[PDB]
Amino acid sequence: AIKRIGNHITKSPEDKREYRGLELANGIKVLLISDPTTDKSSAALDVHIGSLSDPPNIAGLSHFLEHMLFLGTKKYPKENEYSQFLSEHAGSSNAFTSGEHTNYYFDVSHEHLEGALDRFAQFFLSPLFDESAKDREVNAVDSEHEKNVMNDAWRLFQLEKATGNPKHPFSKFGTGNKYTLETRPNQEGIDVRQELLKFHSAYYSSNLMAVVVLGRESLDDLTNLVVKLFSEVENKNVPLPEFPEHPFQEEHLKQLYKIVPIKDIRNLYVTFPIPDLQKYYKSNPGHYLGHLIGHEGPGSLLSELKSKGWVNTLVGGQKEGARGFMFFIINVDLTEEGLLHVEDIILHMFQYIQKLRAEGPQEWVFQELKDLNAVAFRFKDKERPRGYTSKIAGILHYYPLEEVLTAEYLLEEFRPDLIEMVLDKLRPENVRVAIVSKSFEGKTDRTEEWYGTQYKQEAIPDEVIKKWQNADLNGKFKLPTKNEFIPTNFEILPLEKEATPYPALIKDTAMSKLWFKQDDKFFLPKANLNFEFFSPFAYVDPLHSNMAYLYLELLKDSLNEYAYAAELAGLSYDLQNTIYGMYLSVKGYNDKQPILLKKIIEKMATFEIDEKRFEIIKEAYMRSLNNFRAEQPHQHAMYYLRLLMTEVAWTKDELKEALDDVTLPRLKAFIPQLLSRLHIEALLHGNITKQAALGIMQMVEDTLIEHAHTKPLLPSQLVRYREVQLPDRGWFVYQQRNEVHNNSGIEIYYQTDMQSTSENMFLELFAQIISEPAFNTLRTKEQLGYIVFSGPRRANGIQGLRFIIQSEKPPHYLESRVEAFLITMEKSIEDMTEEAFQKHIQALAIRRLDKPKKLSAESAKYWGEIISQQYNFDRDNTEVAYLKTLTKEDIIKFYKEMLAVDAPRRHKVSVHVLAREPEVIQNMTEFKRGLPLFPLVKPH
Amino acid sequence: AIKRIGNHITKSPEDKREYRGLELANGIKVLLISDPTTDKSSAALDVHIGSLSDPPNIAGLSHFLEHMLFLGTKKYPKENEYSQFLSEHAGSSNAFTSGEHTNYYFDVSHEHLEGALDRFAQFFLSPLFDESAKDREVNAVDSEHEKNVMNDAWRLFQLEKATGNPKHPFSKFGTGNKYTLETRPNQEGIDVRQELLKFHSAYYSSNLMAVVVLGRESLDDLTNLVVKLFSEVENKNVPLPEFPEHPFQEEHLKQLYKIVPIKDIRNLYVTFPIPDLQKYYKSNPGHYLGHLIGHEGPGSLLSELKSKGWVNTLVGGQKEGARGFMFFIINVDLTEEGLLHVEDIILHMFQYIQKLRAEGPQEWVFQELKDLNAVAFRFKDKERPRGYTSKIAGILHYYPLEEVLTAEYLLEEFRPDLIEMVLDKLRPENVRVAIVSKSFEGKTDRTEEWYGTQYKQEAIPDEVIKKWQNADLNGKFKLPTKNEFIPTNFEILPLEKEATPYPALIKDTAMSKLWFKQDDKFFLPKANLNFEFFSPFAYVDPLHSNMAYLYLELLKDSLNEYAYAAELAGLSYDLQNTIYGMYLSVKGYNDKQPILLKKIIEKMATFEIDEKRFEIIKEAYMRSLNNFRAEQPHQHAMYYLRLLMTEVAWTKDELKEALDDVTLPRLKAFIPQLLSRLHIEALLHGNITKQAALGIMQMVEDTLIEHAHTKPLLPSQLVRYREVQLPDRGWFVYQQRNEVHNNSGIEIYYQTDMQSTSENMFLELFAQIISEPAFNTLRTKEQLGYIVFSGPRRANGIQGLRFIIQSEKPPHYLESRVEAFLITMEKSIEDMTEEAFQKHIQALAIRRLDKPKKLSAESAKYWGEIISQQYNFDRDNTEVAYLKTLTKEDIIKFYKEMLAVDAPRRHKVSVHVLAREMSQAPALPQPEVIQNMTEFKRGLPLFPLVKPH
Repeated sequence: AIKRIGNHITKSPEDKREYRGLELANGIKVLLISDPTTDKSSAALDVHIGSLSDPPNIAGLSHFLEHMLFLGTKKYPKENEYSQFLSEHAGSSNAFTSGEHTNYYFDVSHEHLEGALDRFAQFFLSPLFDESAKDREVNAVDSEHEKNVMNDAWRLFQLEKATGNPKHPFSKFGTGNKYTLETRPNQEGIDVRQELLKFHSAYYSSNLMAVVVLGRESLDDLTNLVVKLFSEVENKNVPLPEFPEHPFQEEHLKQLYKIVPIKDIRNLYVTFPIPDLQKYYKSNPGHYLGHLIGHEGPGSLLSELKSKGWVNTLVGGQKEGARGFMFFIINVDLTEEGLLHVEDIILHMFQYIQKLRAEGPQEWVFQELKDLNAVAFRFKDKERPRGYTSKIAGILHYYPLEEVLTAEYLLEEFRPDLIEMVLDKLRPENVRVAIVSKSFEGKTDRTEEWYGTQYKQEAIPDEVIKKWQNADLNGKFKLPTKNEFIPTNFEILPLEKEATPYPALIKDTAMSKLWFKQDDKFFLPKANLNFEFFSPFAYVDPLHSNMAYLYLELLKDSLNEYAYAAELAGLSYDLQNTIYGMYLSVKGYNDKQPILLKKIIEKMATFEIDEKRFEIIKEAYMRSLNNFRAEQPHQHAMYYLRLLMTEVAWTKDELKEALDDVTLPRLKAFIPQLLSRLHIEALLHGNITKQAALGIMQMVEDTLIEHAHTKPLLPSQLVRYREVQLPDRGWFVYQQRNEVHNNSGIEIYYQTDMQSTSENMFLELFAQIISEPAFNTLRTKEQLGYIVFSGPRRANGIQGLRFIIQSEKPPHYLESRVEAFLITMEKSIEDMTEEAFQKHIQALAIRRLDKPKKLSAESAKYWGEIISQQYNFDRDNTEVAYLKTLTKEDIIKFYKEMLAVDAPRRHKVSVHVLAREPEVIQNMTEFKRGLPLFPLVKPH
Repeated sequence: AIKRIGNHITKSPEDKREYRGLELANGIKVLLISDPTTDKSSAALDVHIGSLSDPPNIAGLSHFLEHMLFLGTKKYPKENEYSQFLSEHAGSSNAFTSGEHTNYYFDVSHEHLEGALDRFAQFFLSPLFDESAKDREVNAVDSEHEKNVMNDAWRLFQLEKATGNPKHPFSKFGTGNKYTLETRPNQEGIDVRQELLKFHSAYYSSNLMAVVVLGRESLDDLTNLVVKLFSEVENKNVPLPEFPEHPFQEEHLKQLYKIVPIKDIRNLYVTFPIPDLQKYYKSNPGHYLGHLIGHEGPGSLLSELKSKGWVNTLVGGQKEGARGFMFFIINVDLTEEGLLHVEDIILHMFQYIQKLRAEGPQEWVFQELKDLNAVAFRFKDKERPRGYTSKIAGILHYYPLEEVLTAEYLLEEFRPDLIEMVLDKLRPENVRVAIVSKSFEGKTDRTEEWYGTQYKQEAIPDEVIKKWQNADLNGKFKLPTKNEFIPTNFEILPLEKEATPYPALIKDTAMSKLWFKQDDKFFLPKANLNFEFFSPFAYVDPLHSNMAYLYLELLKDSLNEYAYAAELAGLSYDLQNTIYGMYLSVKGYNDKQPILLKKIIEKMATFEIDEKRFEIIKEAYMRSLNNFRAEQPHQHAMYYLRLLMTEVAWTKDELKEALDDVTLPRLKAFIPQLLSRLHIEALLHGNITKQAALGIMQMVEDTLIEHAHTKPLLPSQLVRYREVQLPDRGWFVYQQRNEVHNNSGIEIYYQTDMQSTSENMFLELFAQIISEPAFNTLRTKEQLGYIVFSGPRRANGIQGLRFIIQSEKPPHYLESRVEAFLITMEKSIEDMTEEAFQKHIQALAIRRLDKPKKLSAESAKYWGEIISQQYNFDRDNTEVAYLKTLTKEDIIKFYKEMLAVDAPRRHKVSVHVLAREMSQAPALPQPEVIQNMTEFKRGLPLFPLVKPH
């Protein structure tokens, strides 16, 4: 069925990838991506037969088929063979299934597309779905359900799927566990495999593909190479799975629901099933809804609710649904005092609806957000070869081949009818209410079938109905104003005399230190900024750390309602604290980061306090403190890891106790004492000059001395924390008991050495050569537990080696199998040939040598050196040049004194994180009391 | 001329030392001390021939003779044989010279009374005065005057000696330099030695001796031992040198002086030459005057002068002088407004004089302070066998044999006529004025002859004079009230079933820590108490550490006016800041330590700040911060020593700079935040029980939580500062230039080890064995300088070895000389016999083993364990048990790897202190200069701290 129809494609002229769409006569839509500049080529295939076309008795038949359609052909019937061919050419494929799609996508090393096409063609001629791949892949799907046990959003999602019409095919179960996929059909004698063959043969083989290939080959060779190759798909005219009715048919409308959550949250969830705008993608009022409903601005609803203290956060907007119907969701966070006023919150919601009803549609919002679509559509930076092709193949089904790239970022018409229409869909007739609160006890009986969440209707009384009906009024509400942060500075400045691949010290004082580099590679109008604010007062107490948290948090939170317009313009930022000081990040365009950032410095320099806001944030961090008894035991192990291996550390227990005495006058007194004398360090990167960067820095510290009279710090009180020396041979351990999880954790740590050129290679190559056999033996073969991790630990200028495994075991028993794996790797050193060595050092080589893809990525790497103050900018080529000087026999010399069991320089320490039910380590103070301390690193 | 007369002596009934006085017919006053339980016996001899009876041409002739009397006897014509015979058996003699006395004293190890005294008797028969002793001792006297150049109190002393009557023998020069000892006689052809023999023969043999022997034999055997041994002195009846005149004979009276000092001080010195009250020792009005003049009480003068902020400190009272005359001095500190209002200060002085004239004498004060000296004389602890005997032999000359122990601490009568009489003597007629300020520039022309300070007469105009006489009025002056800190608690508590030889941890909290022992040995109603207050916020920065200083300082000054009677009653204390926190000490009787200490805790818990008191203390310590550019280079070197050999250290520059921002609201806001949360560790020792100690401690910490809502500290914030590891083979050095001094300093340091039982005896034995050869060759023979010090360094639980030398040398040349001595000691390893091993470790052994001599003494040792948290109570016997286990080859192995130059364990570091403009050495390793001490220590490891015993 070799059919092709195409022409010139509107291709958003920043990309150079020339495009062409065509449709094959067996229901295969073909979009051609030609990138002769890509390192890795990619391809994607979306079948519009989704998981709504599954049989009602067997869950995840399309899910298990798109898992199983890879493995087993008449060419290659072996179990991992297709995947082993993707292990040859470095490609990491994945595929998925939705209600209206079942989608495939894959990449490849450089040009080996054909090889995967040869592995791919006999999927349509003869899919096999054999015994063993099936019986392990069902364990993979059951593990997928097992890891989605504790994700409550899928529980509530399925709760939306099941509390509609349970007869409607929307109400089916998407993934399917062990029990539904293979326990119930074969006890009913239904072969899952014959269903697979039926499903693929009738449904998949017929029609509804949407293929797209990111190839490097040409426009034409891959074209008449794959067009010709797909006539094995034969049209049978299977109809498109659509729904002519929504499952919400007034049984669950004008209804309340009360949900008991697994996580300690407070939420209210409102859903509106709404008619189709799939034909109305052109004007697309749902984008207008997402702009207007979730705006946080002058006279907005969230501004008043923060001013009323009822709402912490919200999200709302259009949720897509079936071909016929669509959804409209509202998901808000709840405070304490929202509980008596829940209905009043809903009243304010109807007030905002009436505010939109009062002023009707708006046109300058439509044209302005259209222009924002224009700007963001042009200034698309790059594209991932994975995921992008799966997305545009997702919309290749619904959109013409020239409209796939102008997907939603261009708007033709203005539809005040549709906007008023969905406002007519926002009425008390149309409301669904789902309340998320922990307090629901003994009262929510009706339990979910698959996962088990529990709810109750408690239909709305008439007082609230009539209050919903009559009260369509205005309160605070105003329409929001135009943003002011729109840039015009898009002009790339050519590189000057500062022609460096690494940021140079353009300014150093005793107050500041300023490193700078322009965008050599990426050539973007944006710029990224990193800031170190050093302070003595940071980790003096639990109290001061609490004051750092609360201060920075409520501080950033204050001008956040103003910041919504800043993030609305495309300018992101970060405020962070450290044990050493404060961290500031500024990312975005060149426009008003001086103006706005100066306004930020002036804001946090001279700042005021609300009384009850202070109490809520106080309680909130108190909540996070009480929360700290309940998290995942690997986080618990990393907490002890970074606890013991620093110089001083305040525990979360005494942090929890210390909030009994944190008063507002004490903080408010501390702040100018804090700000009186401190150090600032800054990294600047992007489309600017050096002298303008000097003027911005001069602005910033001028502002600082102007408001709070910042003085520099003494280079004897410019300190870092060291790391604990051990007596070179001991293996010490202790235990900690978990409360929540029945699994036990454990972590083993190695004091190797500073980051020298030798030790980086030693540790990286030894870790990577024990990385994949650990995956093969320990997790795959030994099946100890799902959370098994190994690897490095770079801290305080000292390398380290760490291992994270949680399971329910005796910990010394678990250590015994760890040591068994250590002996296995120990002999596997001696089992290394030259070839294993060479392929591994090539693996390490490509692991190390990889260009950045973002200014923030390389700024994060450089900043990661700056926080260690090392500046060894060409450690990459130095260490790689060193890497070729290593042998296998070298690492025995690394193994024997440092790593072996008889090793005299073995620096080994373990920590047990026991389930819910050497020498011991009783006192961490007495631990550090008679141990030496490491020296620090000479900075390059 | 052996004459003896004695009986029972009033012996202050706590002592058991049996006594006997007698006077020999050759003019020798004899006091017999019989203590058969004393470890060391001693003896002392004072001669009333002083340095005022010297010939007018040679200064310090009796001084040079009493240095030279030691060297040379007809039995032993060798130079040091007396002194070396006291170097054999641990007897440490010394002698001194005064205008009216020349005094000799020695001691002996146990039994050497006859030995040393037989070496001492020959001195009367045959002193030799040979060439070499003469020519080295004149350099010793001139170097003694040269090191006494810069002592400003002797400069002002000699300025008092010279600005009086220049005809009176008070105007002579007491010590005598090289110039007067051997430059003026030989250019006049006068033999110094024939003067010595003339002086010794004519003056000494006659009379005026006052001998005393602390012996351990009996009252009678030692008596007819020494009375047989001393008849060799034969009387010649030289009359008693007395002066019928005072030296201030209206030439320099009612006169001013403006003195330029060597140190940056501000002082005013007022002197009243007054007639003799030595005949009035029975009633002794002068002690009552010194009590009244310098009293700090309600309506007192000092209360107002502090209240005016003009006087930082003062001292006044009677100064003793010659036999004929005596002095009365007033020495006060000066502030900024004190500089303009000196005359008003004099007005305040005459106002207090008018208060004394207004109310006249007082009797209840006389009876009260007399009873205080009665009790204080009644209850005495113990004595040093050296120095005490020289003192009572000083007054054995002037008092009968039963009054030498009731010397001045018992008073018969009240003499208001004497009080009024000296009150008539204290008038503007009798005023001498000496102003000390270094701000006197271009105005003080008349330079001192010997020392070189410069002064000006600046005769007072008549307006101030007439203002001095007429203005004798009273303002807000009151007599001070009766004390309440007088104890009747004198009852020795019998020891209970809780019988410990070491203080036990009787109370432990996360708030407190309490150690306690009762007085086993001393049986005194007194008690001594030591306290550390640990705090995190003390050493965070220079700023708040300065604020802790100023706080504790102005705090202690506040309740000082109250504390004056307590310390006057016998209740002493200490407040002191540390890098960690505050240090508290409570010492005295058992009477009111809860009451007074409770009032102290309430005082420093709830304390307020005055603005101008703050300004004065702020400026004063501000002057102390740039004062540190001016001290001695060895002290400067020890500053760098404690700078570098701690974990963190703030320099004087950044400490000086940190007072630029100290406002009173920042300070007073910080202090209760500072004092919000802290820990206490405490040693209590003396006449008390355990439960009452628990109640006192409970009272204190309860009071603390009552005032400032104190909660205990976290055991993760119980920290110490560590000590820096070296790279185990390196030797680094750097230099610092002293601005003022032309001398160079140096200090060399060795990181040995922690205090293990082996290393203590290693370092003690090696330290003692290098003491005498370094003293023999480097300071004595090579004549490097006066600053030649060595010894241990126990810090941060780490032992250490240090050498402190400040001399005028190139520092690497001085290093070369040091290393030459190190090679000399290296050779002296193999030169040690077994006998020089055993006698030396026995010397160390008796050096180590000793009972304490004060309840405070052992408290300082125990507290020195407590600050190191060690508590190894029997570390001494443990170290002795190791001390018996050592060989010669042990110290070779200690030498080779740790001490030698070919050593893989070299922890050697030196520090140069340069001069103002700054015999065989091998190839030393290259050091590195230390530009940034933080970046120096950046690649240095750190020591562990000690697991506490």
